[PDB]
Amino acid sequence: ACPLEKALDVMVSTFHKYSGKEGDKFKLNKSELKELLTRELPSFLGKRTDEAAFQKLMSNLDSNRDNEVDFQEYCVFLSCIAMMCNEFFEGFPDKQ
Amino acid sequence: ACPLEKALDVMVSTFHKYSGKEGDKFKLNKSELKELLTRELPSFLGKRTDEAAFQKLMSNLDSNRDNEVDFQEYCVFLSCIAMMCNEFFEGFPDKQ
Ligand SMILES: [Ca+2]
Ligand SMILES: [Ca+2]
Ligand SMILES: [Ca+2]
Ligand SMILES: [Ca+2]
Repeated sequence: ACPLEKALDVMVSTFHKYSGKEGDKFKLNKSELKELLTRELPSFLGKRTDEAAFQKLMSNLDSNRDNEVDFQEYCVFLSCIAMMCNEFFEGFPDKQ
Repeated sequence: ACPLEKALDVMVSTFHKYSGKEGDKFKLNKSELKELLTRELPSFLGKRTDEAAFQKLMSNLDSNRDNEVDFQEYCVFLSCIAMMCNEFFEGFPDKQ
């Protein structure tokens, strides 16, 4: 098996699972971003599912300032999450 | 247990599976990158497993010019792969 190839497949399909619900089918608007985070990455925002948190996230992800998250911005986001997971790979911050 | 979260875990674990083999345990050298690409992402390089292909790949990934690929650089690489896969999601080039 090639788990990494299957992982990349899931990263692509999961974006479209939500991005195609409304409007531009290649970008996540606020509504679609909320659904994606809540259903697919619940560990990221955890308890922070209020509007202030979602607007902060949209602002952080939306690098080109078009009010939506496109595939490239979404991969930067996932890469950020992966970098944070990577810090705890040993079950403690091996760094110090 | 959410599939996207599992995908991120695979991204993380697969880097360490190879980066820890030689030298700096947190970066991929040429030999480690070859094994990773070959065993885990064989569809990427396809038939281009020659020395010239690997040198070009290493210089493309190693954006800080330290001769190895760190986890951040590896996430940029995986993101590039996903972006390329994503271009074909509709079954035709949906672009301009
Ligand atoms: Ca949309
Ligand atoms: Ca945007
Ligand atoms: Ca190494
Ligand atoms: Ca480097």
